[PDB]
Amino acid sequence: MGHHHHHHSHMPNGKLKCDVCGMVCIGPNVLMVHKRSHTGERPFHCNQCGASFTQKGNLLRHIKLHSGEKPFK
Ligand SMILES: [Zn+2]
Repeated sequence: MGHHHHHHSHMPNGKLKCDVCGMVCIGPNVLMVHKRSHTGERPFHCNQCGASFTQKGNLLRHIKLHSGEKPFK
């Protein structure tokens, strides 16, 4: 007549962290409004280019230099 006991208890516990961290900011169209500020009153657009200027003296010689005349520098 012998004796033998049984009680050695072990159980898991705890969990993992997976907290979300990746918030992104957004900006307005700064490119258009800064260009708009640089434009005088009339957008000096080259009708033969589709190019936008705000300087008249640039546009006035630019439309001239479009023809095969005038020295290139
Ligand atoms: Zn042009």
